[PDB]
This record gives sequence, C-alpha cells and structure tokens, in this order.
Amino acid sequence: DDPGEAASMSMFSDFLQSFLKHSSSTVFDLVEEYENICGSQVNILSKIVSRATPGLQKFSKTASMLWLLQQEMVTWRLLASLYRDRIQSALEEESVFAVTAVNASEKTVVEALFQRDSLVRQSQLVVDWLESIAKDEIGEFSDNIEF
Amino acid sequence: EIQTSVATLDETEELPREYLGANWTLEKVFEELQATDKKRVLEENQEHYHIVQKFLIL
Amino acid sequence: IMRKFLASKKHEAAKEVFVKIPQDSIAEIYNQCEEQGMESPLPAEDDNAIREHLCIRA
Amino acid sequence: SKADVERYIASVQGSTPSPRQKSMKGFYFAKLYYEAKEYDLAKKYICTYINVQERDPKAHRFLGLLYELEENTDKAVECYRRSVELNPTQKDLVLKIAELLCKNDVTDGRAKYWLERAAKLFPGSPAIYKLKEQLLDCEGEDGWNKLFDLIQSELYVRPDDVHVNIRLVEVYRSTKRLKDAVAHCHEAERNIALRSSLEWNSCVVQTLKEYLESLQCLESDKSDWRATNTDLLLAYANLMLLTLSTRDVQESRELLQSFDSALQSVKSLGGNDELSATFLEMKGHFYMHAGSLLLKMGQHSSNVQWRALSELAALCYLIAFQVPRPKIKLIKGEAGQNLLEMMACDRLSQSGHMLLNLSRGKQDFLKEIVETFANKSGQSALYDALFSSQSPKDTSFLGSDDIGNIDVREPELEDLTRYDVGAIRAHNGSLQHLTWLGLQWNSLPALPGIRKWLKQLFHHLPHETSRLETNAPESICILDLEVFLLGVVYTSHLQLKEKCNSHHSSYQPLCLPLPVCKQLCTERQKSWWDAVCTLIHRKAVPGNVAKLRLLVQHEINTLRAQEKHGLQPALLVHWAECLQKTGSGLNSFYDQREYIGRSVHYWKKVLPLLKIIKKKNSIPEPIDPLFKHFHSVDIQASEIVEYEEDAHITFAILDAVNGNIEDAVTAFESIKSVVSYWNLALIFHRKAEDIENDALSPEEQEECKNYLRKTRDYLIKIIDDSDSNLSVVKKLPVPLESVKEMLNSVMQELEDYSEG
Repeated sequence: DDPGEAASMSMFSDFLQSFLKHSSSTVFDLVEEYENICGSQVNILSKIVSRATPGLQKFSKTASMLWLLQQEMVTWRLLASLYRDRIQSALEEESVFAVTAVNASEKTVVEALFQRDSLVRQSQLVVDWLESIAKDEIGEFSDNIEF
Repeated sequence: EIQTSVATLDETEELPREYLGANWTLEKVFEELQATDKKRVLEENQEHYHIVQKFLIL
Repeated sequence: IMRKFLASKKHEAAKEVFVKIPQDSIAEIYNQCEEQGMESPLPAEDDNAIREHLCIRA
Repeated sequence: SKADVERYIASVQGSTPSPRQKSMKGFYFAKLYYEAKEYDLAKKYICTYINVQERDPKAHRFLGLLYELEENTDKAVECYRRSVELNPTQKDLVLKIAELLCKNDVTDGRAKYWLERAAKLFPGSPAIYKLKEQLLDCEGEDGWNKLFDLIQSELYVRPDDVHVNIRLVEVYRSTKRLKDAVAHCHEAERNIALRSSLEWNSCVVQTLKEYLESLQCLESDKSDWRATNTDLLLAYANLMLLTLSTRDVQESRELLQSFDSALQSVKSLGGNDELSATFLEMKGHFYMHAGSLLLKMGQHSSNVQWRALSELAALCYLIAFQVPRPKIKLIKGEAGQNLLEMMACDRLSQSGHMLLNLSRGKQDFLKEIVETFANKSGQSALYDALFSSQSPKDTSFLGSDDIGNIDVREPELEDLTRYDVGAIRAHNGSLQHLTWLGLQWNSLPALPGIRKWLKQLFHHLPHETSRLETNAPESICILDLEVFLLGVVYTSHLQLKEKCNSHHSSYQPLCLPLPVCKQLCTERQKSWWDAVCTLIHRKAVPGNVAKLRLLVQHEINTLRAQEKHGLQPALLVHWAECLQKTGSGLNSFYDQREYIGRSVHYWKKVLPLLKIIKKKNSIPEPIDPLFKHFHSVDIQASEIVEYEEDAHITFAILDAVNGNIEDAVTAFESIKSVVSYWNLALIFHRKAEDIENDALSPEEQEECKNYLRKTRDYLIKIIDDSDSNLSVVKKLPVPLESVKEMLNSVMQELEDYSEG
C-alpha cells in the first residue's frame, strides 16, 4: 500500500538465484552481486521517494525501506572487503621474511607498513568504506553550485 | 611507523603528544563512540546495521 | 488411509484412495527389486502391503 | 660488513648533535648491526632507543627476537609479552609466546595460559593442536581423558591429515580399546586424504591384525572377523599400491609376503559372502602387485635378465586379468560407487595394458608363458623369485595356490576401453594415471578414449569454445583438456624413447606398471590440471581461488597457441594430427567441425613456424616450458614440404565439413595428393547418395552417372600412385583394399546403370 513494501518482494528470490549461481570459490562474487541487487533496489526506491509529495504519510515505509536497504548495501560492501583481507593474510603469513632498506623514504616505509600490518590495513579499509558512503550521497551534483 | 623508521635530523618542533602518544585498538574506538555527547550517534549506535558494522569491523 | 475409511464405513472414500494408487504399482514394486541387489519379492513390509492391497481390492 | 655499519653509524652520529637525537636513531642502528649478526651491538642500540621511547611495541619485539637468537627464552617471551601489552592486535605474538613457553617448561601455568590466549585468537589451528598435545601427554592419566576429548573435538574441524588419526589409534591400542580403534578406522577410511598415506595404511593393516588376534570362537566374532578380514585384504592391496610407488624392492617383498600370509588364512572359506567375493578379487590384486614387484626388481637389479622377470610378470598379469569381475547387484537406493567394481576395473585395465606391453611384437608369447610356467615348476620359480626359498610353500597363499587353470587369450581392446572407464573413477582423473593409459594406447594403432574419459570427468563443459584467442577459466572446453593430455602423453613418450635409446631390451616393457612407473607429467602440468579440477569441481579453498585462476589463465595462452606460446612445432603438428584423426572418426557433423576446426587452428599456427625453419632460423625456447622441446623430433628442412601439403589437405577437409564444397574440391584438385583424391572420391560418391532415385529426370541421372565416373576415376589414381610408390599407402587414411571395395561398388553402380 506503500509501494516500497511491494517493490522489494523480489530480493528473497534474487539473493537465492545469486547464491545458486556461485560456490565457496566464487563467494566474494556472490557478495558483490548482493551489493548490485541491494543497490538496484535502493536505486528503484530512491526513484519512488524522489517522486513522493512531501508530507504524504504513506511514503514513510518507502523511506525506511530505502534507508534499510542502503545500510544493507554498504554492509555487504564492508563484508566484501574485510573478509577478503583476512583470508589473504591467513594464506601469505608463512612467507613474508621482509628486510627494510637503510635508505627508505616515508612513502616506502608506508608501502612496507601496509604489507606488515593487518590492523593498519583493515583500519584503512574502514576509511575507504566510510568515504565511499559519503561519495555515493554526493553523486552527479558537483557542478550545480552557484556562488 | 615513520617516526620509528625515518631518522630525520635537526627538526626542533614536535607533533602533539596527544596524537603521537595515542594508543589505538578497534574495541577502544567502539567504546569512544559510546562516550560521545552527540545524541544522534548514541541513537544510530543502537540500530541493527550499525551494530552489525561494529561486529564485522571487530 | 483405506483402513481408516473402511472402518469409518466410507466405502466410496476408500475407493477414491484405491483410485489414487495407479494400477501398475504392484508390478512396479517387483521392477524395483530385480535390478539392484535385493531379493525375489520386494521386502517383508511390502509383500504384506501388496497382500493387504489385494485384500482391499477383493 | 661490521666495519661498513660502524662507518655509517659514525658519520650519522657525527650528523646528530644531542644525545636524545642519537637514541632516536638507535632502532635503525640496531637493525644494521643485526644485519651484520652483531647481536649484542643490536641489543645495545635497541635498549638505548627503548630508554627514550618506552612504548614502541616494535622495539620491544626486536629486543625479544634478539633474545630468541640468544636462546634466552623468558627474556624473548618478556619482550614479546611487553610488545603484546603495547599492541594487542599481534595475535601472531600471542601464539609466539605459547611456542617459547611450551619449548621451555611443559608444567608452566603461563604456557597453558598463553596457549589459552592463542586458542581464543585462532580456533581450528594445527599449531595450537600441537601445543595442546605437548601439554596433555604430560598431564598423565588426567591428561589422557582431556587428550581423547581434544582429539575428537578438533578432528571434527578437519585440519591435520595423517598424524592425529595415527596418534588416536596408538592411544586406543595401548589401552587395548581394539574394537574402538577399528571403528575409528571404519570412519577415517571414508576420508580420501587419509587413504593416500602410507603411514595411515600401515597403521590400519596392523590395527586390523591386532583386533583379529583378540577375537574368539563366539558367534558374534564369526561376523566381526569377516568384516576385519575384508578390511585387512583391501587395506593390504592399497598399502601394496603405495609401497610399490614409494618404497624399496625389499620393503615391497616383506609386505607382499604379509599379504600372501593373510590370503592363506581366508583361503579356506569356500562360500558365497562378501569375504568370499573380496578374497576372489584380492587374488587378482595380489598377482597384479606380484607382477609389479618383478618389474620393480628389474628397474634396479643391474645384473638380472629381463626375460625371467617379465615371463613371471606376464604369468602374474594373465592371472590378474582372468580373475572374474565381481557380479554385483547394485541396489536402487545406494549412491555409493562400489569399491570392488572400481578396483576390479582398475585391475583389468592395468593387467590388460601390461600384458599388451609385454606380448608386443611377438608370436605365441602368452603360450610361451602358459606352456612353460602355468604349472608347479613355474609356481616355484615365481615364489623363489618373489620371496626366496627361506619360507615354506605349504604355509603360503601363492606356494599352495592353483595356476594351472589358465586361458591363453590376449586382452581385447574394447574390454580395455570399458575397464579404463572404471580405472579412471578409482584414480579420480589423476594425471599420472591418464598419462599412463595414454602411453599404453600410444603403444597401439588405435587412439586412446580421451573424449570418453574427459566427458566422464568434466561433463559440465562444452566440447569446443567459440573464443580461442581468450584465456578466462569461463571459456574452457573439453578440447583444451584433450590437447593438454595429448601433450602430456607426447612429452612423456619422447622422454621414454630417449631413455630407451641406450640399453633397452625386447623383454623390458616400454611402459612400466602404474605402481612402478616414476612421475611422467611435470609439477607445472600437474599444477594446471589440479587447479582446473579444483575450479571446475568448485573444491577451491578461499583466497587460493585467485592463485588457481591466475595459474589456469597462464597456460590457456600456451595451450591455444596464443601470443608467445613457446611450443615445439612437432607438438603443434601432433595436436593437429590427433584432432584430425579423431574428428573424422566420429558420426557427428558438430563433433567433426569442432575437432577439425581445432586441428586447422593449430595448422594455421604451424605454417608461420615452418616459415621460420625454412630459412634456417631457430625458434625461442621457454626457460620453463609447459611442454618440453625434444631434438629427436625437431622438424628437418625436407619435411617442410609435407607439413605444407597436409596443412592445406586439412583446410579442404574443414571447408568440406563447412559446406564449402566447391572451395574444397578446388583445393583438393590443386593439391593432387592421394589424400586429396580420397576426399574427392568421397565428395563425388556423396553427390550420388544425395540424389533421390524415385523417378529422376535423365539429366539428373546423367549428372549422377558423371559423379560416379568422377569417383571411379579418382579411386583409380589411388591405385596408380600406390603400386607406382609403396610409400603413398602410408598417407592413405584407409586400407588400399577398401579403395578397391569402393571401386568395385562404383563400377557395379555404373554397369547396372547400362542395361536399360
């Protein structure tokens, strides 16, 4: 009755047909497609809420469904980064007998740090994630600014 | 890491000891996010996906 | 279910269940014995069940 | 060196005024002394940094590593402990504290507490299992209970192949829990990653004995003793396969003599149960392994005549072929592939292919074997070679067997074609087995059943891929795997040829048995195959998926002859020949056009390489190649005529198979080979079959007679060139007598057309 509560009813099949397409060897491709399914329905719900007359109380569920699936979309984005790093690290850690150079610059100390340090590496993946949320809320708009 | 590895010379001013002497952990950041006065953040730090985001980061 | 309907005097409902059982089924229960490391009749629940379905038909 | 670090640290401590600024370089100074092995100068320079930066976890970790390289356990641990206090994200360093405590004192409550902290940061970790094992073996009888519950609860996660399953069976056998030990073997044997271990199979065989040595005359035990002997004979046959493959000749004797002893105890049970069935099949595996031991003796016994070893081995394979395949009734519920069917097909494949590698190029050979050795003199010569005359024959399976009821029949190739289709199920598509079968078929005039094998192993693939200049795993087809196996067989065959170009004997087989033939394929060929299998069957462990894809995407450039492929020219010819001879060998337009299409793809990649050699230029070799180059098949400057004939013949064959018939006729009549004349005869005979004889016009009837004339008058040219030159019969794709079978038909088809 809300349109949003009717329009998001596919995603329970859409996530299932995405699961039955993948395996434990394409388990990140699965979550990148889960973000594309959520981002597609966020796109559809945004393209309904942007067409609601302000104060029409029916669209309350449409706006809650938009935000719920927008927070879901970025939570799949978060999962798709941090669990990739944590599985790569756990396959490389037997090997990395590194040596620092006597003549290294700030750049190359940090190029070594981001190999050496999974706490710094995962902390930047949270910065990249949170900066990507603010980027997607800016979109096309940069050149519409009258001074 | 830089101020442990890059031996600079004759630099006579410090970066502030509140920031150079900062101990960090992931758990700490998600306690400091519950000590804040910003009531909005204290209400958002109780909703379902922001709770999942804390635990996936940890 | 035929045992329930016959005891309940629902002879037509027992005949409706008898028509839900396809008429090949007695031979199909022997087909499923001779291919694959079984015995000469299908097992002792099912020989008794064929005998019981033949009692119900009679 | 030290003096360079000292000269650098002197000039850098000159270019530093204040003492605190000298201390602030101490970390750097310490690393340079460690990189000279000056460990106390490193200690002295890191401590003079720490006394100015008390809270760097990396300076404390570096001082801990310097104390680990001074064997100072608790000081390494204290500096690591202090580094965990100053940065708790170091899960690795929590585990490294558990290492250096359990390696110092096993009673230390700190060792147990830091292992507690390591486990609560890394569940499912063999390094943490091993650090618990080392505490709990030292907790005694109170330890044993906790160690049992640990073994059960961490096996339930599947790390640790082999070790923990042997250690559990030791702990059952020492506590005389012998039925519990065998019941663990009855569960653990379902894991294929235990069945491959020689150590595991040795423990299983010895545990099954020690359980039989505890059973009694009771009517329960008359069932337990049956299971345990079926298990013991099957475990002997797998342990014997592994011991032939991995151990010496004497290690193989003492095991075969133990298997003989275990057959002799079952041999009295004339009956019709599954121990009676297993015993019959295990006579077959015993003689296959005995024939394998005689050829394994020949591989190392520098002073021994290959005739006597290969005669007694041929007798062994003849018995191991004639043991009848189990007459199973497999039931309409049990999705379990029956082990006795797969082992009997692997036996009938291996013994059959080994007979044909030993009878090769002889007459009456299996009759030399039967008339000389299918008797109690041959039974003695077999025993006295296998075991030596130090044990009784009366107390032996072999020494008291029959070997007189033997047939003289050689292995039929269509029976082998059906037994390989069972053997490849047992070997799970192993590249060593597929290459071994490939070399046995590459000893015969008929092609190996590679398409049968690949559509059995990879039934979710298309046969060709319409995207040959691509390398993605999402564009793989059967023909890339068919080409790959043809190249592994070719490069293995040439690396057998070039060994036999020395002191090879007509009583030495060209291919030794699968348990005796050392590795054929390269670890790179295998690393591609195992990665393809792991990706297609989706067994790809997380993270490693990316390594497996990048390795698979490397060799698809190689196999499809893409940019800089680095292949030998004669290997690209062998791939064109084998795909051409396979393509025309199939009753299917789509299969013909895909096979001959991939052959013509390689011929169109060969013609440029020929046009390097035809100038006396060389071709660049890869420093590591997927398929080796071989100077015993490098193309000579004369052969660059024929490899520029057969290439265009194969184009005219593909373009006939396109429907481009007049292009194909024009090509064949421009080439004028006997192979062109044969395809012209087939095209013109087909152009008489494609005329529907139900009341034709005389115009259609006379063009039909002119196609029959064109056929006759091209079949004649194949006789003209073949008795003019008896080499031309060797490019002809059919018997010369079948050119005459067709020519006699095509003359009757013209003369019956003349009495009306």
